[PDB]
Amino acid sequence: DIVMTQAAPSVPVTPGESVSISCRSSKSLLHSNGNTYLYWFLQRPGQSPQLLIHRMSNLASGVPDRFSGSGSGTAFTLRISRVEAEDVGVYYCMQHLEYPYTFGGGTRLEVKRTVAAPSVFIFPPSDEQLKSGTASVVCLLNNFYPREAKVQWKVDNALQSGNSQESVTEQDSKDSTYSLSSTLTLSKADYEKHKVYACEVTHQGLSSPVTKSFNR
Amino acid sequence: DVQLQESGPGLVKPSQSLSLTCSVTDYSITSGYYWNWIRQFPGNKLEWMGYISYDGSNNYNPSLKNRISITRDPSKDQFFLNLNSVTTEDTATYYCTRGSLVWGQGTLVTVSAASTKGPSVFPLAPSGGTAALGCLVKDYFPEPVTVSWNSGALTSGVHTFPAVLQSSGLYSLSSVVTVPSSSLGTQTYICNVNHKPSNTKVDKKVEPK
Ligand SMILES: [Ca+2]
Repeated sequence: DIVMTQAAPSVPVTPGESVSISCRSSKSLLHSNGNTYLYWFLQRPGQSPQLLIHRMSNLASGVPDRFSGSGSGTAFTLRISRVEAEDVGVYYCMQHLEYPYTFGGGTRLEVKRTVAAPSVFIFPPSDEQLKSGTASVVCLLNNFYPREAKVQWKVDNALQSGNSQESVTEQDSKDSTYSLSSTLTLSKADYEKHKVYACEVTHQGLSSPVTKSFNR
Repeated sequence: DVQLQESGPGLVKPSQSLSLTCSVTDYSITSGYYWNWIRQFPGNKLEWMGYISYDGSNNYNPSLKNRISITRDPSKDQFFLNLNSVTTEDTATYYCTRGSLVWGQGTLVTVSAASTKGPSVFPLAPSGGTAALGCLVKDYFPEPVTVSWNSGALTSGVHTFPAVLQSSGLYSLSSVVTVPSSSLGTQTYICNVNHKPSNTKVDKKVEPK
C-alpha cells in the first residue's frame, strides 16, 4: 500500500494570517499522465469530511480561492491564505493513485485568537431526576479562550473531588472559542444533606475567579 | 441534489455480522460513479474499505477482503456493507460516499454485548439580557444522540457537548442554548433528542423554575 503521512498533528495560526499543512507519500503520486493523485479534505467539527483540493493543485467547486495545493511527487502542501474562524477542523490528505486508497493521519487547524472570558452558569438537578435517587448538578462555561480553565465544585463551602466529569467542545467554527460543562454527580441522599452548591471557575480572562451558586 | 444516507444498527455483538445500508437519493446507482464505504476509528484515523462500481464490480481493501462484501439493490437505489466476524477493532463511524465528493453523514457502529438503552432527558432550567438553558441527556447506550431545539428553528447559540462514557458504561451529555431572558415567560423552549440505536425520540420542555 501507499502510506500517507502528516507529520504535524496540529498547526497554530492567528486569524487573517496564512498557514501550511504538509503531507508526504511513501511512493510518487505522479501517474504516467502528468496528473498527481492527491486529494485534500477538511472535516469541520460534527461533519463528514469534505473535498477541498483534487489532483494535488485543483480547487474543487465552491472552495474559496484562499485554499491552494502545491507539491512534488511525494511532498505536498495545502496553503490556506488569510485563515478565517470557519477554517477550523481537521485536514486530511488522501492518495487516489492505487487501491487501497489511503489517508494521512490528519492535521487539526487551531485558531490562536484573542482572550475571551467564560460566561458561567449553574443548574440544579431537576425534580424529575431527583425521583430516581441521583442528583446531577451542571456547571456551564460558555465561549472562552484559551482552552485551559479550572472548575471547582464547592458544597457547603467544602471543596469537592472525584465526583465530577468535564466535557469540552471542539473549537467553534464561528468565534473560535471553547465551551465546557462540568457535571457533579451525587446520590439524592447526599444531595439533600447540603445547601450551598457552588461552581468556582478560574481562567486567564478573569481578573478574579467567578463563582456561581444556588441554595437547594 | 444527490444525497447519501447511512442506516443500520448502532450496536453489533462481537463475532457477529455488521450490515449497513446506504440510501442514495436523486441518483441512479447503476448510472455512473464508484460507491465507497469509508470508516473513521475513534481517534479519527480514516480507512477506505471498498467500493461497488456503477457496473456492479467490486474492489476491497486487502485489510478486510475475506470479511467484507459490498452489494447493491438498484430497485431501491441502495448499496450495502457486510462485515463478518466483527471485533472491538471494528467500532467506528461508517460513511458511504460517491467518489470523493459526496459523503453520507456517517453512522456510528459500536461492537458490544450490551443492550441498547434510550436516554433520560432532564431540563437545565434558567436560574439579565441573555440566559442559558439546556437539557441533560443521561444514561444512554451506545452513541450517538442528536439534539435539536424547537424542531430545528433554534440553531444559533447552541452547544451540544461531546458525550462522556460514565463508570456505569452508559453515556451522558448536555445540550445548552443562549436565549433572550425576556422571552422566558412567553417563548416555548423544547429540546428534541434523537437516539437512533434505540429508535427513541424524547421531547422535553425546559421551563424556568
Ligand atoms: Ca483503536
